[PDB]
Amino acid sequence: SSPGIWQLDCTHLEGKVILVAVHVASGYIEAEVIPAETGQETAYFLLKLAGRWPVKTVHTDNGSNFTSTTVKAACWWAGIKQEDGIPYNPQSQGVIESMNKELKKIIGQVRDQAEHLKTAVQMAVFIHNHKRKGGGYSAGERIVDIIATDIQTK
Amino acid sequence: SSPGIWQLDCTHLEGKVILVAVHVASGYIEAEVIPAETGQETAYFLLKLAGRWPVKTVHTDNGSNFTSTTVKAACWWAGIKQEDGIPYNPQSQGVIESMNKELKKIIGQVRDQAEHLKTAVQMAVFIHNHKRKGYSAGERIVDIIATDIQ
Ligand SMILES: c1ccc(-c2nsc(N3CCCNCC3)n2)cc1
Ligand SMILES: c1ccc(-c2nsc(N3CCCNCC3)n2)cc1
Ligand SMILES: [Cl-]
Ligand SMILES: [Cl-]
Ligand SMILES: [Cl-]
Ligand SMILES: [Cl-]
Repeated sequence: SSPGIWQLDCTHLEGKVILVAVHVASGYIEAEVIPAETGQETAYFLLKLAGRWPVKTVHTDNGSNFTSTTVKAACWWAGIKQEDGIPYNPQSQGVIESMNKELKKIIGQVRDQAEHLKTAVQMAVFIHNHKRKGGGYSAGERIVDIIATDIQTK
Repeated sequence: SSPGIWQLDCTHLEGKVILVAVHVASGYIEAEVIPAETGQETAYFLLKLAGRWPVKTVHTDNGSNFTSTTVKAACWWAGIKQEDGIPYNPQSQGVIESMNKELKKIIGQVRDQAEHLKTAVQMAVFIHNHKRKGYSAGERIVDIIATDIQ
């Protein structure tokens, strides 16, 4: 849970594909609906994330994106260390499962509001990142605190 | 500028449209290529920005987006105060002009690398936010908002 470490997570809703990056130390996320989880989609998503936050390491969500030359090229371009996402600490899988369930619940709670899934996913990213836990600091507050504490030391 | 204030900027390249949000105090940006600058696209862009960073106020880039009920609805949903983008300080026009020129120069420098403009714009966002000016814009926005939290 160093300041630069993120995890990719791909979840499905009604067969549409939601790709999520979770900053491990804070639980802050960014997410997008994508047409299918291809190398090309994941690479582009990682390029966006790393221009916006200081992404040092990413634990990839599966072996296809770990292997993908397109994902490796974007990781090289953006100075990201690509790593596997094997849950050596088994509590990792349950934390990700619980986030996906939370995200899907919020999506459901905004269905009277968003015509397209992509809006509902961004409403969910907003409510996730601003939720005070359960501190009570939010994930958005913690990621900024963590990275700023890192700049002032290293 | 206060830690929550952002400015929208829309620039064109090839007749494709690039929409940029600039965090005024730091110069950090996020940007997207969009098919045309509609209320719906601007609104969606603001909803994404405000889920990622604490967006208190946005200076909108033109009167159409200031007026748009779709943009006002996103601003209401995301708790953003919508403001005009009138350069009461005329040096603002120039700072945004220069950033657009710098963004387009980076886009040009990555032509041998990105097949699609959308990739080039995100490589430009990356190089802009990491460039040491010596802190980078990315460092400054985190510093600014963290000072505000504490
Ligand atoms: C995503 C990323 C960062 C944030 C975020 N940073 S500071 C902050 N707060 C500032 C102090 C209380 N006022 C509003 C909350 N919130 C929120 C979502
Ligand atoms: C977008 C948003 C934030 C950043 C960002 N924050 S801290 C950081 N570091 C840059 C160099 C490595 N360690 C010193 C601090 N860089 C970069 C781009
Ligand atoms: Cl693929
Ligand atoms: Cl793509
Ligand atoms: Cl290949
Ligand atoms: Cl849209």
